[PDB]
Amino acid sequence: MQSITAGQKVISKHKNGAFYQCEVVRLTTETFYEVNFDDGSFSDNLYPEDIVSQDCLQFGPPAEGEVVQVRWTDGQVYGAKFVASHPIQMYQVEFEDGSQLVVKRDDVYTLDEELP
Repeated sequence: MQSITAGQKVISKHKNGAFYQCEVVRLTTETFYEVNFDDGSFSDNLYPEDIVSQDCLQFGPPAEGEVVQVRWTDGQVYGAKFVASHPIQMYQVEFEDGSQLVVKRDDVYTLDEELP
């Protein structure tokens, strides 16, 4: 719904798992890449740096369908095919203790709204 802007106090979950008031420090776009691995499983939220067959931070995404190699969550490298680049607007928030998270719009609540 309603837009959240930088400098707004909002309520979001801290890394400890509870909601606290925090402040939006900045709005950022995070670019996620989506790939089909060679076993046919699909990932929708690789980061550009996880493509280890090409330097996508420098040269941008692979071509759609291009064969790539990916460094995965288990630290190993696997073969894949590039599907798409998916930029998402996100919100960098900071809590009173100084910790920060980058979170999605649905994870941020305004002061007036009920929390689950």
